[PDB]
Amino acid sequence: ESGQSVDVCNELEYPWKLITANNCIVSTDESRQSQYIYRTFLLYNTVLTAILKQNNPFDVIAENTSISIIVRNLGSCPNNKDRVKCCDLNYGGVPPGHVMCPPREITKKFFHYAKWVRNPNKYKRYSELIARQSHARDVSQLHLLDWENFMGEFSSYFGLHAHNV
DNA sequence: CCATTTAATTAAATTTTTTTTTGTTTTACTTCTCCTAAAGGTTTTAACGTTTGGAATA
Repeated sequence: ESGQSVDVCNELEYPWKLITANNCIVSTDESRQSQYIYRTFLLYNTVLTAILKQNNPFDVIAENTSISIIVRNLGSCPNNKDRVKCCDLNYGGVPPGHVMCPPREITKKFFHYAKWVRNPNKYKRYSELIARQSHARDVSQLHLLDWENFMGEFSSYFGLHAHNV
């Protein structure tokens, strides 16, 4: 009851809603974290594309593309192996090196969440994917910790307040 | 005181006829079955993702 609950998937007018309702799903905190990670890594991909003097392999949503093979291509970042070796990439701006090296399993679960889009109607098959507890509690919570570490260090790297989420 | 007869009538087997019944045949509607179509739900396949061993390394 508390807060603004008027935003419901019954967004028609009294009779027309009485006839049919908007397509909708169940939202829960864990899928919300999945979405946060998703949007933030979309932002990260956009910034890479912007400062890149080469293509951005992390920007292709095709099928045969697999985060596994791309990871195998690029590999763990030197000063932090949990990250990825984006330091060697080619930027039109001066290479910041390690600065652009996100974690590993975070990107894995990001890609698996992304490949959801093929059939959104099977929403639950990936609704929670990134932050799933499939112990695994430690694994996924520390993955969230690593992701938010990347988020904050990026934000500080460009003066962005951590509160802009 | 009355026996005579025949004249009219009936009765009856006989004939012939007409009908009536029986089996025969032909043909048409009549149900009985299927074929056909539609759609739906049930099953079959597939895909991804999960978790787990398999192999090698630090």
